[PDB]
Amino acid sequence: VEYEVFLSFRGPDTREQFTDFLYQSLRRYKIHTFRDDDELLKGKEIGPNLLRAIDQSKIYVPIISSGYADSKWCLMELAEIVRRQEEDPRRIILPIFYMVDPSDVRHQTGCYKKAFRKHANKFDGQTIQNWKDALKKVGDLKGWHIGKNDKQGAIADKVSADIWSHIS
Amino acid sequence: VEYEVFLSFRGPDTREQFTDFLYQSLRRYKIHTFRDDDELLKGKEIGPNLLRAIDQSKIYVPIISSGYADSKWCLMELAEIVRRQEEDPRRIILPIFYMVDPSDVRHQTGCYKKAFRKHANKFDGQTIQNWKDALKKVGDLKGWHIGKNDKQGAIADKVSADIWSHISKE
Ligand SMILES: [Co+2]
Repeated sequence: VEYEVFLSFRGPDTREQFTDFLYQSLRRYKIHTFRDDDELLKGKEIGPNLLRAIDQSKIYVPIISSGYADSKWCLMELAEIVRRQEEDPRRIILPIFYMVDPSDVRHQTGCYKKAFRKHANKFDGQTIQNWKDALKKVGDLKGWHIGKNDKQGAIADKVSADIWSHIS
Repeated sequence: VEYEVFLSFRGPDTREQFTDFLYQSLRRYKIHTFRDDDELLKGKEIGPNLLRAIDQSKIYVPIISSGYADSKWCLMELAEIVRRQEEDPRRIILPIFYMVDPSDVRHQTGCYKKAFRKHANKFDGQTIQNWKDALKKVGDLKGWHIGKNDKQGAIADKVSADIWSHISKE
């Protein structure tokens, strides 16, 4: 019933690949997991699911792909994920760097440059900054890189086992 | 006065780069840290240091560079580190992927192919395989990647802080 793990991801990048594989593995462990899909969430899920999940989950998994900063929902959620961990350092953030160099996540360079250029047309400096600070923070945490040669199912198994053993 | 952190690394690859910076940061926290350099150990240091440190340290940091598997000492030590954490999983292993794809560490491909080709001239299959299994096990753990665009002092600082939090929570 109570949520344990919170997946933050860019739908179009990973919803069918790693994110889904990780979701499946977590269920095999009966870990109650929320999928923060930036495109497919429903209106009656905001309260009963989203806020509760983000409130209850003690483990957050940002699956950060090349299109992650293109989505304002992703950035908004990462910032909130970061804030909540800072309030309650017992909470853990476990980044997955999906087919991006962690350097680009850390400095918002490469594929992320144009996202932030775009957002700066609509949002103020403090909002943009908060979003960059969250990517830097999380980009600097230990995690798993996923590259073109990885067996994503094996990584998913490693990640879910690690999560399961901690949850005890 | 026990060792707390055990650094495993390929000397010629990282001695002057990230390994030193992490050592310096750890030292700023006054964290007692052993440098398992594959070239510069002394014999009086095998007992009262190396073995003491590998025994006492509850955090192992394998800094895995492209020349890591070229060194039999590195491979041997990784296998030991991996054996010790399985024996006592309060211990943790924190891999640094220094200018290598984690993919390659995980599957011992790319730069690591020829290394294992060469060791197979002198060691039997069981021995080679135990070494491959160590790299795979460690390559599959959460850790930090370092690339050419990274500011390694920044990363050293973040690893130090993480290590420090963990030591303190105990
Ligand atoms: Co001390």
